[PDB]
Amino acid sequence: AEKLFTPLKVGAVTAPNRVFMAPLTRLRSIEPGDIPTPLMGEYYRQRASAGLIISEATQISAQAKGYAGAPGLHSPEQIAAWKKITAGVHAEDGRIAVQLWHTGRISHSSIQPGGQAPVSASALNANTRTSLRDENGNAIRVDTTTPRALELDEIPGIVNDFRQAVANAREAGFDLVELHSAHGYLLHQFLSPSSNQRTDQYGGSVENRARLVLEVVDAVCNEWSADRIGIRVSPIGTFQNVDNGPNEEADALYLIEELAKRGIAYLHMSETDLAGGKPYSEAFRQKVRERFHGVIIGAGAYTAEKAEDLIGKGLIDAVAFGRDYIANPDLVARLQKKAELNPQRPESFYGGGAEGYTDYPSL
Ligand SMILES: Cc1cc2nc3c(=O)[nH]c(=O)nc-3n(C[C@H](O)[C@H](O)[C@H](O)COP(=O)(O)O)c2cc1C
Repeated sequence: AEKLFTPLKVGAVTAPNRVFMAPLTRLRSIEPGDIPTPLMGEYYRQRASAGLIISEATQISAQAKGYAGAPGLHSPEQIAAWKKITAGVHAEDGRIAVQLWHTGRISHSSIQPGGQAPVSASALNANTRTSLRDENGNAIRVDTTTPRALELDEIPGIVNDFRQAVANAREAGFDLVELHSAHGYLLHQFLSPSSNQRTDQYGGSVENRARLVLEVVDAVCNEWSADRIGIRVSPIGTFQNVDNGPNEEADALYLIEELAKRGIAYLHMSETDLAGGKPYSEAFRQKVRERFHGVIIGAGAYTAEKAEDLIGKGLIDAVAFGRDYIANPDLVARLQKKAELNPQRPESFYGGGAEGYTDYPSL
């Protein structure tokens, strides 16, 4: 097929194809310590023919943690383990970005430092569930704990934690960093009027709601380089953990314009929740494309045909596939050859071990 398999310059690195591996939480890290494993290194290595791998969401700090089994990038042991994973990808001539998150109110007190309430823009429960582990280490669901609103004087420490995690990612050998500003996590909790009822300079107006994410962007650009920074947004639609308010399109375009001023490597748009949503209109895609001067990655139930169509139209540059990458380590070769895909086994997307993780065969 015609443009999916051609190179693309993505900030400081060049992808040999446009078939990207979306960030995918798999909840297989070691506890205690939230440490990446050899098995996770093998999983990533198997996928290194991707144009770019974007890692599972990774904590910037202990406080960022909201899921048992999700890895961090804040401790020495975590840095050491990730260095190995990046070295494995590089040994197979791949490229890998770390997605960095703070889960905010999508968390539980039992996995917070001190066992205390998690933090958010406002003290409003997400009214959803997260994943913990039981006494045998198996993934279980638990209702989210009501959070504590961050005090104004705590906000600089959040920005610093993102900055430090990006410094640690560089040390760890990642090619790029993806800020997780999507899916109702901390940055999005500030962005959304649904989850942010603050009356300080971090709530109310769109400019106030985007203030935190833009401070984080600035801090990480300064720490490393703008051509090493990507951002994931999900600014249109209703996600499990939050909606985008009553002026979603205008607010999205405001944010995107701001992000472009920073000259960052990429804009990754998660277009719908797993549960579905209204498709992006081509008019809205044009409006995004004229505001952002870097690479645009599209995601959300894409097929190869839709990817080619929108790439051919000059509307996006690359596609991130999530579940097809879970099941097909050599998704690039399969798409290039129009080969059949392995069937997905959703029961093993979260937790467990090798089964449903490293046992999906290549051609
Ligand atoms: C098991 C699983 C875990 C995911 N984990 C994350 C994540 O860590 N970060 C994130 O931004 N999105 C995550 N997503 C969303 C995916 O990155 C992707 O946007 C989504 O699966 C839709 O694309 P698909 O139809 O190609 O699977 C996850 C999706 C699934 C199914």
